[PDB]
Amino acid sequence: NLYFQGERNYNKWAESYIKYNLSNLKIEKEDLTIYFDNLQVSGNACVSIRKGKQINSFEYIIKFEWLYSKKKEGKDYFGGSVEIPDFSTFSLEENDYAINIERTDESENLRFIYDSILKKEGKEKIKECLKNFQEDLLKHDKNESNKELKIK
Amino acid sequence: SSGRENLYFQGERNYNKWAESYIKYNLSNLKIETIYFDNLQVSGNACVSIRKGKQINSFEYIIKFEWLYSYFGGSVEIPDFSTFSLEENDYAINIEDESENLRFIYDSILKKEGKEKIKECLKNFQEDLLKHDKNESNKELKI
Repeated sequence: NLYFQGERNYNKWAESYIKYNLSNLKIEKEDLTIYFDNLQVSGNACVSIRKGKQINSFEYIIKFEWLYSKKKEGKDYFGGSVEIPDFSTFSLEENDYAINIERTDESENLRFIYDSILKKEGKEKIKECLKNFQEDLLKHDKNESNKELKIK
Repeated sequence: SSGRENLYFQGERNYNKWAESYIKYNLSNLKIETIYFDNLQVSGNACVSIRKGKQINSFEYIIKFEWLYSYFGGSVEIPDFSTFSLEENDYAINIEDESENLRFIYDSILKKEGKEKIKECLKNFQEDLLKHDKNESNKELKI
């Protein structure tokens, strides 16, 4: 009945958005670039219209990997995993969701990268990357409205 | 029915003038060669909407006219020219006259060839309605 009442499922769009944004996110330092790959995005996204207003609900687990380039030396390395277990309408509003970052091994190089860049700035930049999700979801929803009711 | 449709629905476009003019113009210009058609009355409604991502149409018409051979020959009615009539072109046409002249022509021409020609004339009505509505939208795209 929700579909007949105008709710639309945007899981494919949301998966694509989250993948695109994080796979293009680069954290640029003096001698290092942090980047991301291998994005699993699992969950749901939908919007309906109630009395002229968009009502949205989304929730995602985003699990991916982080890597780094020794910028001045032209070598890329695997770093570890990143898990955002609860990226949702509720957790986005307060921008307070967890980002759990792990290192692939116990080496000194990765500890330095994690401590110096990832644990604070890296998390900050990931959140900045994702912060417009709800606004972009709503714009996507508007074009679905166009597709169904305005395009001949 | 949904909040989405209530906000964004662009309305039920009415094409009464276009539909009446199309039926009238096409039937008035139809000859069987000589049998002609005159005195056209076209009564009804036609509409096109965009819903569910597609053009949706409906129409419902009575069409009345007279036929002449050249002399007044009589009258014709198409009682129900409607939305799904042109899928199979299997709507009724009533053709009506007591002389032997009018009888033979009715039996030898109007009954089969007359009705086939009338139906052929009108068979593209729905397709042409949809194309008219599309070009009515197109009108706004280069302005």
